[PDB]
Amino acid sequence: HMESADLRALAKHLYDSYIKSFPLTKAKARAILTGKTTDKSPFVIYDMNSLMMGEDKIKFQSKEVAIRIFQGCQFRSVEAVQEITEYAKSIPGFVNLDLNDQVTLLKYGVHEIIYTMLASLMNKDGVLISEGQGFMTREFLKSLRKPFGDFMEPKFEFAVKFNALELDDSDLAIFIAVIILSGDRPGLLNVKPIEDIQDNLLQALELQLKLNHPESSQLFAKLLQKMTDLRQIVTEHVQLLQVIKKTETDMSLHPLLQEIYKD
Amino acid sequence: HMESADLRALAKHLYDSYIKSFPLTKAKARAILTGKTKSPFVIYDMNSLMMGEDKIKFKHITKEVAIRIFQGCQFRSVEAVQEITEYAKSIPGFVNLDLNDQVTLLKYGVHEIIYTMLASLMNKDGVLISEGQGFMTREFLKSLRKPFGDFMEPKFEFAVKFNALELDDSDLAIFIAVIILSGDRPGLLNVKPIEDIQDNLLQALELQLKLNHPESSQLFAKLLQKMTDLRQIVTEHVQLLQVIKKTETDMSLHPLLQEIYK
Ligand SMILES: O=C(O)c1ccc(-c2nn(C(=O)c3c(Cl)cccc3C(F)(F)F)c3ccc(Cl)cc23)c(OCc2ccccc2)c1
Ligand SMILES: O=C(O)c1ccc(-c2nn(C(=O)c3c(Cl)cccc3C(F)(F)F)c3ccc(Cl)cc23)c(OCc2ccccc2)c1
Repeated sequence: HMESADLRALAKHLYDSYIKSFPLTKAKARAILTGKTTDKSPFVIYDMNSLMMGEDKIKFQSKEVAIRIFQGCQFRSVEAVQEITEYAKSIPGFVNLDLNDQVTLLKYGVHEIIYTMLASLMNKDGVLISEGQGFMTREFLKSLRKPFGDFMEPKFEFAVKFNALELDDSDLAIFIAVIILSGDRPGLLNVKPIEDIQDNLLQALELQLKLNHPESSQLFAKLLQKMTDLRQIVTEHVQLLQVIKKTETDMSLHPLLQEIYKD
Repeated sequence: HMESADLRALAKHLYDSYIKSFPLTKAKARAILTGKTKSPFVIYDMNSLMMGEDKIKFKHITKEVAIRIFQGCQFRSVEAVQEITEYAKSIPGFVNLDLNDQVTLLKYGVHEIIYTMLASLMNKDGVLISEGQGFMTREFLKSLRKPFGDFMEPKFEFAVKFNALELDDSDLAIFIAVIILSGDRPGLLNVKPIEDIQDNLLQALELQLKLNHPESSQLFAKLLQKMTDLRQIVTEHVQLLQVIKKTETDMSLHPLLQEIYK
């Protein structure tokens, strides 16, 4: 049990690190998605022709479109892992944990966080890409061939439901921290100090949601229930990736991701 | 939304019905398991199973041993379904829901609730059966042949972790109600009143845990996380059943029995 002032201080700390760690915040993604701004309008990729113009317009190849787009998602997921790793080190107590457990917490946590933060970039019609300079439609992603089309759509299915909670970045900063400090990850050596940190973070989250969303009934519980789903959604993802990996030979996985998916 | 007085009234309402609905409470089960109550009859191997079904005549195991015990678990689960169904009717607002939604909520909820309440009857060493008159050891269940041994042990693995929360019956009564009133069951027609009731139940559970376990930090959060496991555990359970159905040919019952257990 912490005191209110300590819990608000912890919320403010985590929000600050989150802003420092993640280049594209949910506040900026929503500004882009809502538009009504000449300067932040994305280029929209909705078919083959617009994808080609996008590579010349947005900028920042011998392969089939579905693979090209897959490698774009994995390239960006690897960067996400790096950004999450940097954020986690700022969580008070994280770097003090047993080093193997730091690895284990990141190993089982990054996917759940990527899904969570991917929602920030999504609405029911598509997803921001290339730091918000681009927008790729859900339809175009869903129409990709073989197993790639159905591989993309579940990320959207989760996001629409998650976005209905209407969390902002200051809420997400603590929620992401709670996910990382999960004491039930397989193979953890010292569960107790991880749970002590999470209890502080859960207390921090509970008060943050009560202050930021005072009219949102049992948002804390509903958000914890979302952390339930993610576990199975991540399971379905990893299953699909392994099946695709066997069929598709022109699919490479970044060694960082390769190691994460081992057991 | 709700007032403290209303949340306590709802907690006590649910506790009273919980006691009426289920034959063997957790409080009574713990007294038996700890040896602090007539020793229950112990089934620890093949021969003691025979003596118990001849002396007690356990209604679920009245063919191969592993299949006999497997189907006994189904018989009791079917009884549990009716007990949970009757309990659900005592949840304020439940009987007023659309009839199809009551059916849907019960259909997709009973598995999670049976697992939850099975923990009340279990310790790391075994499980109470026949309203506590019997105790079947974990070791004997785990050692059953082919997939049946592997079918039993996950239930103990879950139960041991769940029991570490040290919930009592007054906590479980609300928790079970929260599970039933889940707004994400496939095919629900009117989600809004289901979530409205669950929100009331969540408030009652939260206050119940703070009053009943004032020293248990974030027990509310930890218990909601257990509803994580339950979802995945039930899915692996159904996958485990399908493997048995295809693999095992000695599972055949009378077609009427298959319908009852369908
Ligand atoms: O910016 C960001 O923060 C971001 C985080 C995630 C994705 C993204 N990953 N992804 C995956 O499948 C995936 C996940 Cl979730 C986790 C781990 C590994 C993988 C992978 F290795 F398998 F790749 C997606 C599937 C569908 C969609 Cl729509 C998005 C993702 C992301 O795509 C941006 C993007 C979209 C379209 C084209 C190019 C780039 C961005
Ligand atoms: O009294 C009670 O409250 C009770 C609730 C559950 C069981 C029990 N079910 N079970 C299942 O597999 C199962 C579950 Cl969890 C959920 C849904 C459907 C099924 C099923 F339909 F597939 F059956 C078990 C597996 C292993 C064990 Cl040890 C117990 C259970 C119960 O066994 C009593 C018993 C123990 C040993 C032999 C015979 C009977 C009692």
